[PDB]
Amino acid sequence: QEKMATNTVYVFAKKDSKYAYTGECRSCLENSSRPTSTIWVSMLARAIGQRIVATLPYIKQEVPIIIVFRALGFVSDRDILEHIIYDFEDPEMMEMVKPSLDEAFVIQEQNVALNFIGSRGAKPGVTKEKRIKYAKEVLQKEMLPHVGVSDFCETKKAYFLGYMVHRLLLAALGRRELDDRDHYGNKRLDLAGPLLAFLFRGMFKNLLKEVRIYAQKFIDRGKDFNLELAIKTRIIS
Amino acid sequence: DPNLWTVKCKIGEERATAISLMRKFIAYQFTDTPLQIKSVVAPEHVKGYIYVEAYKQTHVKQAIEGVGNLRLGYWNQQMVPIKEMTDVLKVVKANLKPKSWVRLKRGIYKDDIAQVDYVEPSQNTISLKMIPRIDYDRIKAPPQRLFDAEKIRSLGGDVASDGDFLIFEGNRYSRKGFLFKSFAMSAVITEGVKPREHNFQPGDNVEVCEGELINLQGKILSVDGNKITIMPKHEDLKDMLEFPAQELRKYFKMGDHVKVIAGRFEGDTGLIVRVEENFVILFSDLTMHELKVLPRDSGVDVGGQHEWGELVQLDPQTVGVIVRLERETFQVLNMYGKVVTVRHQAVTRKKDNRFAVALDSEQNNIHVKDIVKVIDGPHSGREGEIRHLFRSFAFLHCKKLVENGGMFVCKTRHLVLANELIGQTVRISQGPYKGYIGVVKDATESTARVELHSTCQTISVDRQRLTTV
Amino acid sequence: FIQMSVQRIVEDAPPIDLQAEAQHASPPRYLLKFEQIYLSKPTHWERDGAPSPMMPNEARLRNLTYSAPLYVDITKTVIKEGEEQLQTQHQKT
Amino acid sequence: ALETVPKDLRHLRACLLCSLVKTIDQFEYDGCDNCDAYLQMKGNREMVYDCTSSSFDGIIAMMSPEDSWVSKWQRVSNFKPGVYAVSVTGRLPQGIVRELKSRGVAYKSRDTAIKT
Amino acid sequence: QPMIYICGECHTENEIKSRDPIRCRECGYRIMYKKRTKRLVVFDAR
Ligand SMILES: [Zn+2]
Repeated sequence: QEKMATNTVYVFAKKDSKYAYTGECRSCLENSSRPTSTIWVSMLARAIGQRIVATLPYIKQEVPIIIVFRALGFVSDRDILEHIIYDFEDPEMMEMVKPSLDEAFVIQEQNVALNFIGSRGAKPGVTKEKRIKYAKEVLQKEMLPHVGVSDFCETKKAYFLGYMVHRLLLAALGRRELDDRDHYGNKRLDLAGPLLAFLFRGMFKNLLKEVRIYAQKFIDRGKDFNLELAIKTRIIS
Repeated sequence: DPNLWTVKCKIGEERATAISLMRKFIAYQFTDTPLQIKSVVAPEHVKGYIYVEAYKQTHVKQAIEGVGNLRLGYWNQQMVPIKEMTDVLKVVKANLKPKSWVRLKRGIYKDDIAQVDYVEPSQNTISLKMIPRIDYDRIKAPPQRLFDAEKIRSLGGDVASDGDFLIFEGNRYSRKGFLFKSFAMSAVITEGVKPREHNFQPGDNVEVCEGELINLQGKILSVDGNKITIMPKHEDLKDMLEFPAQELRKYFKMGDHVKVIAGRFEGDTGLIVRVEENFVILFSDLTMHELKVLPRDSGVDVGGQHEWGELVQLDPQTVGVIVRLERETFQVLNMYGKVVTVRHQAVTRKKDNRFAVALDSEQNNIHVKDIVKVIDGPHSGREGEIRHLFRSFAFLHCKKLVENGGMFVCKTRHLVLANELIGQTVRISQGPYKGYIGVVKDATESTARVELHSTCQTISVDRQRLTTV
Repeated sequence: FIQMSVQRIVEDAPPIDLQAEAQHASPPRYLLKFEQIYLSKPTHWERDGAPSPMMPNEARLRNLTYSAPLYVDITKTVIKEGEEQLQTQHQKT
Repeated sequence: ALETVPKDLRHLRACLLCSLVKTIDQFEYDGCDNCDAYLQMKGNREMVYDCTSSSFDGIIAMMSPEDSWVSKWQRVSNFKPGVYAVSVTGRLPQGIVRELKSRGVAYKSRDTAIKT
Repeated sequence: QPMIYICGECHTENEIKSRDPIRCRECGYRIMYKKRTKRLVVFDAR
């Protein structure tokens, strides 16, 4: 079974949409239980014009990228621009990056950006400190799993996301060209190995979530339990 | 005041949920994690979910944490509305006579007509007078028949005689050939047996029996179960009124067609000639034999010994069925198909064998109550219900037959309940296909089709050309 | 797949720790962690004879499933009270 | 306390006076947890069979009757927390009711059912 | 009546009656082939 390659940045340009260019990188850890968490970094198609948004998994609305960086932990602006435009002597990049910068000059610290993301989340927290934790969890695990999920991977995620934005800007300026969807370099083949892995992982999780139920049903009364009876050998086979 | 919140629970385990929440409340009532809820309700008849009394939904969620039985109500809670909270704790909680007749709902005695020998004052059961359907523990490692106490004493088993009274086979009580055993009132059918209620249908003419509206007659527009709110359109009245069922009766001027809805006669039709106080008399369409029935809807001769449709012995050899009642005589349809007139005392009442079995024209077993078609003899083409069987004779009833009150008699054998070469390895010994081995599929007087073993083809040859193996 | 991916899938699953219904009167748990998957060659017979390897042609003829049983060894470690830890390991589960 | 709470589902009986639902073991061993001083069914099984009910509808785990509208509708706010019955079928004999009224306790029925 | 069968493994003609488990009296092998029939077969050489 063919599929689009994972952990790679693709800059596309769909014809009829509110935004002209869009950069996606569907991401997967080394065969983790989480599915392909696809993140799009997009640019609007025309005031000021050409703002850059990044629709995020488990987020209902698009979020401007600078707010994403401030939520990720970069208070300043020079530091954020150091992760997107790698050479400051190129003013053409700045002229297109400032329309997105001036969109978000009302967020200046990490927590307000976390609140902004949490308000747009699928599960909006009722208090501020709940949205903070929800958006922090989303940034920690949902966004860009392949670059790392650990205590401190903010710098690496910021570097990769700034690279994604830089890739989008390169396609917008025409310095590079749009990636081809039918290019079988961008495709991957799911053979017996990967397919059986994907399906066995789900069935194994289902087996565990019934061993757990049997264990609960015996430990609520607290007498004892038997793992031999707990294991349901039928499900996997 | 706090409010009630629905929490979904495990089915059949709602009382135990309230007990576990009360133990959890008392176990943590002095600790730093208190249950801030006020009460827990698990009703007697509400199955599937319980109620939590609290000022907040968050108090309910933090109180039901750790309870697995409520885990399908853990994420979201639904509040019982304010006007409906008293509906939570709100609790809610003729037709049968002595010597009347009912039908038992279960058993081998299911659907059998049974007389109510005794009504128990505690209203739990009724003693029922039946005729047993037993093999006397001989066949067991059936039609109704009179209880032979000598036979059950001969066969033995669970038997205890006390004169005519006898206890047998699971405390089955019998006396003088009949059964007298208590069965539950919930286990019997009390109405419609005919060995309160209301039945009104749009289109019927009804009369008002009482009220200032008395003696209005009109036709039914609509119907409800009790207060019918029968909406009659009365003669000369364009308005619709409302009447409860109890205020109405089914009226009918003489000359209209009527149907008998329930009774001994039910299914029969006729024109009502005369209407009496509550009495209504009519002539059937099948036969002109008279009928007298109640307005909502006897059958026994003067003297009470006999009744229409009963089997009688005319002389030592001849049986018949009574088909007309006269003041001194009966008209009896004899087993030969002739109708004779006899004085009431000149015939004897014959014990009917409700469990009789016979063979029809196709050797099917036929029984009383069976529907049969007549395929030979005088009544060929008719259809009827078997009412009685005797030797080679069957007395049948068909309501469409007006003659003899629907009764007629047929012989049981006039009733019905409503090659060699094939597969033989042959060898064509003559002709163009000579020497081929095949199997005969079809065969006639003249030719035969042969499935050839060699080719993919079945061909037909003469039988004079074939030679078997 | 059957060499390393099944191993990594069976090992990266988090252990499950499970408590009672938060109290009994006015609750300890266990871990039950398992690893080191084992896989054997296809076998065929059940309670009628000593189990024997499945020929693929026999599977085709008898409409069997030419499958192989996989085994794990589990280590359930349980703490209740008094700070005494006992772990029981069940091989070839 | 936990002594009021029934131990199992078998032979649950509601009181005739305050609709307290306990098992027959707890009525035999503890009496009534609210008004045994007015009834004295502890130390007597026949007093329990005369003063408790075999037919009840609905249970209420009354945890805080001081702030419960259900305790206002069921008139059990001045009592102790415990397991209560909504509808109780049964009645005390006239000797017990007259003896309670001589001690100033008029017997209000807990049969709050809508009988047809 | 006899309905002699053939073991798939050891090729042993072994008697089996109706309504018996498919078993070979040696080698425990559980796949049986029936026999060649006795009735006449006539094949054209075409
Ligand atoms: Zn009491």
